[PDB]
Formats: sequence, structure tokens, C-alpha cells
Amino acid sequence: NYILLNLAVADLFMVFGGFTTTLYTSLHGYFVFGPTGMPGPTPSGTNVGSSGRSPSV
Amino acid sequence: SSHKTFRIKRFLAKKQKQNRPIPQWIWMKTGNKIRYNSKRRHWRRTKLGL
Amino acid sequence: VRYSLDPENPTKSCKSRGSNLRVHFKNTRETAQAIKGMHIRKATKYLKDVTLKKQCVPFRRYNGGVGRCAQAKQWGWTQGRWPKKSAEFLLHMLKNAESNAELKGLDVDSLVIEHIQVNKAPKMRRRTYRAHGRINPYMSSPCHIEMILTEKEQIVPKPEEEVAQKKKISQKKLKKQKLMA
Amino acid sequence: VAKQRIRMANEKHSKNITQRGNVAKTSRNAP
Amino acid sequence: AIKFLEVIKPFCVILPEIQKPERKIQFKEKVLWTAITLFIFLVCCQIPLFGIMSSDFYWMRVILNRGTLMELGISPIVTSGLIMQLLAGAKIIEVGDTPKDRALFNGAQKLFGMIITIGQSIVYVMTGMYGDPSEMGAGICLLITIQLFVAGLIVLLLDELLQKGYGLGSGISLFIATNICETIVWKAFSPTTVNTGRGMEFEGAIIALFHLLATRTDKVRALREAFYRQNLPNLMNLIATIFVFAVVIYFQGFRVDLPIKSARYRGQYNTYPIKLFYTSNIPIILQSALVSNLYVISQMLSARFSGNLLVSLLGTWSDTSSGGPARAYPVGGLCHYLSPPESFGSVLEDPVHAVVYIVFMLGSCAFFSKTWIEVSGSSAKDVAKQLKEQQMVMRGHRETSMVHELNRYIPTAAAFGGLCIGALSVLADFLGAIGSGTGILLAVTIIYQYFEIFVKEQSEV
RNA sequence: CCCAUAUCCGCAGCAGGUCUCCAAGGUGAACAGCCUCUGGCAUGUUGGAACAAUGUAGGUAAGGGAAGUCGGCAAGCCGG
RNA sequence: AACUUUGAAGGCCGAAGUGGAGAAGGGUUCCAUGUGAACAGCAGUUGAACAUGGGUCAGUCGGUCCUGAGAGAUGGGCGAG
Ligand SMILES: [Mg+2]
Ligand SMILES: [Mg+2]
Ligand SMILES: [Mg+2]
Ligand SMILES: [Mg+2]
Ligand SMILES: [Mg+2]
Ligand SMILES: [Mg+2]
Ligand SMILES: [Mg+2]
Ligand SMILES: [Mg+2]
Ligand SMILES: [Mg+2]
Ligand SMILES: [Mg+2]
Ligand SMILES: [Mg+2]
Ligand SMILES: [Mg+2]
Ligand SMILES: [Mg+2]
Ligand SMILES: [Mg+2]
Ligand SMILES: [Mg+2]
Ligand SMILES: [Mg+2]
Ligand SMILES: [Mg+2]
Ligand SMILES: [Mg+2]
Ligand SMILES: [Mg+2]
Ligand SMILES: [Mg+2]
Repeated sequence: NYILLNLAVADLFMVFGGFTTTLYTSLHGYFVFGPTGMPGPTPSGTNVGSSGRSPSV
Repeated sequence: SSHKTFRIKRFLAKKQKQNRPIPQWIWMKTGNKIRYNSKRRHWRRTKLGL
Repeated sequence: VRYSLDPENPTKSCKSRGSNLRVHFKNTRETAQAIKGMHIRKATKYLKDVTLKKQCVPFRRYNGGVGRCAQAKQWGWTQGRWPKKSAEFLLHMLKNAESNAELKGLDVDSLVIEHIQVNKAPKMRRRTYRAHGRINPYMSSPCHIEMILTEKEQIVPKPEEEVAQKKKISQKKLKKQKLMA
Repeated sequence: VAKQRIRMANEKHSKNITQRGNVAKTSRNAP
Repeated sequence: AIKFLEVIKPFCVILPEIQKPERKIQFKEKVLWTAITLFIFLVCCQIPLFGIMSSDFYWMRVILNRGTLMELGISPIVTSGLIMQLLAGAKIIEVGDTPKDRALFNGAQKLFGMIITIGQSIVYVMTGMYGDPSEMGAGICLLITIQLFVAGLIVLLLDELLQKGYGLGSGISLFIATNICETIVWKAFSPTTVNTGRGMEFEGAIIALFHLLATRTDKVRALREAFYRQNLPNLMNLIATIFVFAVVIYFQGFRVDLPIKSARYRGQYNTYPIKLFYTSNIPIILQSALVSNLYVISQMLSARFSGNLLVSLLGTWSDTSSGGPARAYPVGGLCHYLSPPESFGSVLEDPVHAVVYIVFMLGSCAFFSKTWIEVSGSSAKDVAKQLKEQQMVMRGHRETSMVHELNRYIPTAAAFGGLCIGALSVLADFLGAIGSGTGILLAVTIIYQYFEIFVKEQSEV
């Protein structure tokens, strides 16, 4: 496959090289965005559990 | 659980589809105010209750 | 973008700033006060010693609890520390200011840190879990940093072993460049 | 497959200590 | 790699380049530069080269466009690029993957044509295709090499100008087509006069028709001669060219559209088209260069071992010298079977010989296409890597199954594209169409490209 | 798919709670404790350098042996 | 790059396990690829995070059926309802 190709390359020179074609490409791209966000609950409190009960009757 | 009812499995699926970010073209609408899906859910942070 | 001070001779100056940097504000305020007034080469060498614990930053104002070290005696102080993140953040900013001097065609080897300022940025909210079913704030304390570098008459070249290092290529930088190109 | 190959490759890999930064990605150069 | 990328280094630092446009240039500004650019090239296509008198012959240079500043044509640039991607695609040449090394790589591919420009010129000067260097000397050779250097040098910048958004598309494609379109219209409206034993008459098929229809008493004879000249353009050769044009237009649009999307962003649906002519015109081009030299090679071979039945059975050769110039035709054997008919009746005379050629010509291009893809770097794996590099992916697929889905079509679109490429090229060669089936495809393709850009601009132009 | 020192409930990747099945070799009365194979893990939401006081958890103490203290609390003796 | 991965050591859980599977509960946390902005009380090239796409296939495994403790219509009774 590589041998046969090289022989083609050699023959392209001289008279018959004047006949040729064009190459090819396919690249492409698009737009970019970057927002974010994620919720959760709201905290609580006021459990009321003190312990230092010393009755000084 | 694995043992599921049809009604529960269906209710879960609707919760699955709602849980996605907004289309980015929504930002380019004329009077648009929304910046992100503010109704997102996480399976750990907040629970469905059913 | 307004700096707190106007340069004395704007054509002979280069600017640099950053906002919302996640480096402790109290540590960075002390680190900036150490290099203020330094020649750029001297300042760069000093913050590379703070990284390696060969020169301390004196903690003068925000010094509650800070320990004593032998290197603090250089600054006429007893309390010093070696903030690595603040030292590295300020080096990156010096590099940027140095580049801005080059773009303006200034003599980079004559630059002096004329003005440098650390400001608190809006705090970031995390939390920590306390006893008896309580939750408390866990605030990061970021900062805005702005510096102005000016040409003076004392010239100090770059160290020889420093300019001898390879221009490290970034594979990940290339990958993004391919996507756009 | 011969089980002594495990030892041979382990010791060969332990020889990379001297050639840090130029380790050959594949020793089986053929293919 | 090491002694090729760095050898370019010293020279690309001094060679010039075209500047990036600051902003996106206006279309009506693009059109202005394009029309200017095309006009200059066209002017080069006619100016005769300076100091060429001995041989190509001078009278033809008056007729001709051989001998113009485009004498070496855009061929060096096209051959320069193909040889690069050919070696680069095969991994034989290693291309620096960075944009800066890519920007140099462009200069390297530019450098080849500049090399090929001098190399191709030297071949034509020494052999006498302009004349002996003794007759011309250094000075005349100096100017001719310089001029042949500047024209390709100009041609290079002008294409690079269009390539970089100062115009539309690329110059080289624009240039080759304009030649093709001009040849077709010229051969229909050429006011050239041909001096015959029947008298003096015009060449252009459309021009020749009305000139003959009045100049001949036998108006049926005009119906015959006007459309059936066997040494001059005919309205048929126009009709043959027009008929092919439509069919290529039909098969130009053939393509298998694969769905793909960005692996980094929702929606954003797009598609990767596997074009049926997947291998462009390269397969048959390589095939033709093979056949032509096989005729030359056999000629020299068969003059030394003609007495050996194997060399004769390989391919025989004679010298047709009756009247016209000595032209080398094959007499029999393989090369005889590898030749196309020159007359319609000849196909009828030998039915087997024609089918043997066609199977060769369909099989060769088809086989060329199939083998070309792997080397050219357009096989599925290479395509998949480009898509991976661009962060694209087929929805629902892993990156590996893309190769499985691409191999559904690419290997087959290779062969059938080549077989279709040849088959339509047989019609182009058989029915006397102008420019060969390669040329019409080139023309239709390019005009199609500018059209689809043109309509997009018309949306707001 | 998780099924729990991170997919469940305790505001959390919380030393808590939360129903089950299978179940190797040695010592040994033993599904005890100790070591190990199959399987698994990376020390439990960080690291480095020191080895002050005071701690928390482990130890050892001459001679005496509850004289300590509200009280032998604690530890200790015993142990198959 | 102290923390990711592979290799080699040294260790631990020690078949009432830090192993292999389920019920209840969760509800996509599962799998592949990508990011390393916010989160993962240091970091991270990593993650149960975020982003883009996938994945649960039955006459025979369960439900489906039976009735258990019980719940509950009609007839009837009561009841302003
Ligand atoms: Mg929970
Ligand atoms: Mg204090
Ligand atoms: Mg303290
Ligand atoms: Mg709690
Ligand atoms: Mg420990
Ligand atoms: Mg650890
Ligand atoms: Mg834990
Ligand atoms: Mg802990
Ligand atoms: Mg004692
Ligand atoms: Mg004693
Ligand atoms: Mg007493
Ligand atoms: Mg007492
Ligand atoms: Mg006791
Ligand atoms: Mg498991
Ligand atoms: Mg388990
Ligand atoms: Mg963290
Ligand atoms: Mg996972
Ligand atoms: Mg079956
Ligand atoms: Mg029932
Ligand atoms: Mg009832």
C-alpha cells in the first residue's frame, strides 16, 4: 500500500501533473455558556435544652 | 425500593425530567429574566417525601 | 476600574489587581505590608523565601495569637509567620504587573512597588455543625489586591539561574486552544 | 502465560528510577 | 521530526505573511477583494512569458493558455500541499501540534510549492520546453525563473488572502474552476479562424454554427459538419458537457448525515456528513498518472526485448507517423486492454476489450479510494479523533462505538465514491465532454460552495 | 444501584438508630480473645516539626499497708 | 501531587468481618466520558458534586389470588344533620 502510493507520486511529475484537484476539511464549533445554581433547605434553631438546674431553696 | 408501584415509579419519573438545567437560548429571549433553574433538586440535600 | 491612588508619572508605571481572591485577607494584608516599597527583584526574592520558610512576614496588626520566630527580629518585631498562599498569590500578581511593564516598554529591572492595597471581598458562605443540633457560619474571607509599580533609579537585574529555566508548556492550555482554533 | 512474568515486569519497572522523565510509554515496540 | 521542523525554523522567520483581519470583514468588502484578486490571476493567465522563442512552437504561443505567466500554473501549490498531508497523514512527517508550530507548518507547506516552483521550472528549461539555457543564458533564465517564481508567489498570497477572510473561500479552488468555466465558454464562442482546404471558418461552436449556416448552401451539411467536427469543438461536445453537468449536480449532493452533538453542552445538535465522493478526485488522478507512465515505460521497455513473448504480451507499441506527428500508440497486450476507445465504433468492434478497460477503470479508482483513505488520515479512527479533539460525540454512544458507526459508511463511501467517480469519468471521456469527469466535479463543487455562502450573505446583504 | 463509621432516619459523608441470609486455618470447651487465607480497606472531614505545663487513656513503684476518704471510690488480689 | 492511578513493601478488618447478598427507606445516588467555578470544614488531576449521554428485558423470581388479627357496604336501627 505504501509502495504503490510512492510509484504514483513519481509518475505525477512531468507532463501529467498539470491535472490535479483540491483538499478537504471538516472543522466546526459552537457557543459556550456557564451559569449554575442549586438549592437546599433553610436552617432551624431554638431547641432549648439547658442543664444547670441548681435549686437554691 | 426495588419493589415499586406503577404510580410511584411514574411520579418519580416526572421528578427526574424536571430536574435539569434550563436551555441556554432561553437567556436570549426578549423579556427574559430567568438566570437558572431555581427548582433544582438533589437526592441527598432535599427529599421528596414519597 | 479605579485604583485608590493615581500614579505620579503614569507613563512610568504598571498596574495589576485581582478581585474575589480566596486567600485569607488578614494574612495577605501583612504580606503586602512587608513588600511595600521593595524593588521588584528584591520583592520577588523575598516572597520566594517566605514560601521556603527562610524569611518571615511580621504580623503587626492582625497578630492575635501569632507565634514568635527568630526571623521576625529582622523587622524589629517578635511575631512572624510564613503564609504560603498569600506569598504565592502576591507573586502571581507581581508577575502580571511585570508583564504589563514589559508591554508598555518599561525598564522592568528598575521597578518598585510604590502602592499596594488589600481589601476585603464579599465573604463566601459555608457552615459547620455544632453540638445540640446547631449550625454556625464557616466564612471564607477573600480579598481584593491592587498594586502599582513605578520606575526608579536603582536597577537590579534578574538572577542568572532564574532566566535559565525552560518556558514550561501547558498541555491543558493547548487542548483548549485546539477547540477554539 | 508464565507467572514469572509478573516478577520480571515488576523489577523492570523498578528500574525506571534511574530514567525519570524519559520513560518509554510502550516497551513492546513491535508493533 | 527533529531535522525537519527545525530546518524550516531559520527561513520561516524571514518570509512574509498576511495580517489577521481585526474584525469580521464585510461581505461587500469580501466581494471587492475577490473580484480584484480573480482579475489579476486572470491577467496572469494571458500575459505571454518574456523571452521564449525556440520551442515549447512560437505560433501556438500566439494562439495560446500555454506559455503564460501561469505557465507552471497553480500545480506546485496543490502538489506541495498534497505531498505534505500525504506524508503527514501517513505519520511519515510529524506536524507540530501547536498553533505556532502549525503556523510554521503552513509556511512549510508554502515552502514546498516555492521549492516545487523552481524544480518544475528547471525541468522545462533544460529540456528545451522554453529553449536551451545556452540560447537564453543566465539572464533570460534569470527573468523566466523569477517571473515563474513571482506568479506562483503572487498566486500564493492571493489565496492566503482569501483564506484569511479578506475574500470568499480560497483562491486555488476559485482559480482552477475559472479555468474550467472559461475553457467551456471559450470553446463555444472562440472567434479563432481555422484555415482549411474547405476554406476559413470559425472555431467557437456557437459562433461556428451561424457562420456556417449562412456560409454553406447545403444547410443539412451544416447540420452535419457543425455538430460533428472530428478535429474541432462541436455543439455536441457542448451538449455532452451540459448533460454531465446536471448529473454531477445530482450526485454532488449525495452524503450520509450522521447525528452528533457537543459532549459539553445540551442540545446544540449538528451533523457530520460522509460525502459519497468521500475521496475527492484523488483516486482517479493517481490512477491516471499510473496509466500514462505505464504507456511511456512500456514504449522504452518493448524496444529492447520485443522478441520475448512475455514483454510483447505485456504490451506492444508502434509508431503512427502517417501524415501527422509521430504519436506512440499501443499495438496489443495488457496496455492495449488498459486503453480507452478513441471512437464510438471502436467499442463496437471489440466488445471484450471495452469491458476489460472499464473493469480496470472502475476497479482502479474504487480500489484507489479504499486504499487512499487509510493513508490519507481520513479513516474512521482518524475521523473519530478529530471529533474527539473537537469534543463532539454521537448521542447514546461511547467514544469507541463511534468508530463502529463510522465504519458502516466511510469504508464503503470510499469505494463506491471512487467507482462512481470513475463511471461518470468514463462518460466524460467517452462522450467527448470538456474537462474530463474530474473537471466538471471540481467546477460544480466550487460553484456550489460559493453559492451556499452567497445565499447566506443574501439573507442580510 | 446503596442497604450503611458516605446512597436510609437523626438539619450533615453525624462514634447514634435501623429487619435478615452465607460463614475458612491455628490455639482453645467455644460463633470467646489472639494471629492468619479468600475478600476488602487506607486509619475514619488534613498534614509537618517538637516532646513544656495542665490534661485524657494506659503502666510501674522501695518500706508501710486504708494511716486517705462520708464511704476501700478507684485500682488492685483471685481467676483455666 | 502527602491525598489520584499503576508497581513494590509494611499493616489492619480477621468469616458474630472493614467480606458476598437482600427487606424497609432513598430515587438515578448506578454506568461511561468531561470539568475542576461552587460543594466534598486541608488539598485533589478525585468524588455519591457539577455537565453531557446511557442503563432495569420473565408463563417458571415476586405482585397478581387466599384468608389471618382486623377493616367495611347493602338489609335493618339510630341520627337535627
Ligand atoms: Mg438522609
Ligand atoms: Mg489573646
Ligand atoms: Mg492556644
Ligand atoms: Mg442532631
Ligand atoms: Mg490513629
Ligand atoms: Mg490520613
Ligand atoms: Mg466517616
Ligand atoms: Mg476525627
Ligand atoms: Mg509501694
Ligand atoms: Mg514491696
Ligand atoms: Mg479512717
Ligand atoms: Mg481523716
Ligand atoms: Mg471497686
Ligand atoms: Mg456488594
Ligand atoms: Mg453488604
Ligand atoms: Mg476543601
Ligand atoms: Mg459512582
Ligand atoms: Mg426463555
Ligand atoms: Mg385480595
Ligand atoms: Mg361501618
